[PDB]
Amino acid sequence: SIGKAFKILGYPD
Amino acid sequence: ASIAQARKLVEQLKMEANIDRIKVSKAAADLMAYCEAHAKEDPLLT
Amino acid sequence: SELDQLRQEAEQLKNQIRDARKACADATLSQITNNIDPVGRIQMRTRRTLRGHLAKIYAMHWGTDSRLLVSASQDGKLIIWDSYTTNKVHAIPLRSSWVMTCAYAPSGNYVACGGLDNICSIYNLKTREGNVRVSRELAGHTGYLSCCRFLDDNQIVTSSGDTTCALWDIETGQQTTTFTGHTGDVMSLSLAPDTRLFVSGACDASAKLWDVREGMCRQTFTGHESDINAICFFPNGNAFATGSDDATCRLFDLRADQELMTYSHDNIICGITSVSFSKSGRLLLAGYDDFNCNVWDALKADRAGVLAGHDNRVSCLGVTDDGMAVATGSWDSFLKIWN
Repeated sequence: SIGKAFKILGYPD
Repeated sequence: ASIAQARKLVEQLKMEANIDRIKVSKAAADLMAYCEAHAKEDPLLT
Repeated sequence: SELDQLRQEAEQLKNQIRDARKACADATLSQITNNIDPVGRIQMRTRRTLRGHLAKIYAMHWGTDSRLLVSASQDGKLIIWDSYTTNKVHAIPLRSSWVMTCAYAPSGNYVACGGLDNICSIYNLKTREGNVRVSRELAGHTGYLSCCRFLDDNQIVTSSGDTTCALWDIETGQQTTTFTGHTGDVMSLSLAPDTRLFVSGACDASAKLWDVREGMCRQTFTGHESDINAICFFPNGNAFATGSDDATCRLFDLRADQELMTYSHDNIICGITSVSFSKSGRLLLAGYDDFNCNVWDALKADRAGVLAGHDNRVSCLGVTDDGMAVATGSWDSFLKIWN
């Protein structure tokens, strides 16, 4: 869930 | 049990199923209509 | 079996819906549009470059005056740029760095932003003091804020990782309406030009049309094979585009209740970050994970051009009210104004 946002914010894996 | 969403699903699926649909041909017609009728104001073209 | 009944009625209703849509597919969009002179070739150049963010930019939203625009960046800044001079108007300090979206109010008096802080923050840039201060914070969402948009200076709609959208009365801070139905994080929102409806996009690979008045999900549009990150209405409020990680954009028509075109190429496998239509809706621009943005012929479904300049991903992009320009926010910390 929050990972999707981390993906967008620019974070590996 | 989880019938809570099973009922939500169908109630919603019935809700969307009961609608009038314009033939794609007309929809495409209206889309082009808007484009051509507004091209004169799209500086990325006119 | 009470459950098995619903599990089947749901399936049959699905076929019925599927039959309704097929019956309307009497002609293809390409079939009626093959008699439209192609756009040909579009070579838009960077006419201006906004330089001031120290980290990657996440979002951006043009103002009604088609001149100013806000952009939120990883540098914890929310800047209001004057696209004409490249000068900055304001530069609000964000209490967070994980900002996902930012919006400009039509009156140009306010701007908003949100993120993993699960809160939509409204700032006043037309203060009678001359100093921007958080006029209101809209706590309520139980998930991250992915998008927010001003209906006007009193109401704003926001989509969240909690899989719901909400309308807010900025003054009271109340949540006047909650839009539920999606089964995946809602990534985007776009208001119909008439402000009475709005389309949303979620990780459930579907888009939903909503009635702002009754808070009902009037229609659901299936199609995509993965997360839809970008949603955007067609200039006439009877259609809209999408942008999923399935590396395709799709235009759906409300009234025909189905997809009319897929904007893809076996040569493009990157996902879409954002999408927007030209003023006449003839052109459909889209940002990908790559360094470029594609300019599509909305009706002929052919790529008519490219916007190549950013050194990193293009995360956000939009077109002015007058349709005069296009702006793009990149991870390279820059914003380029095209035309």
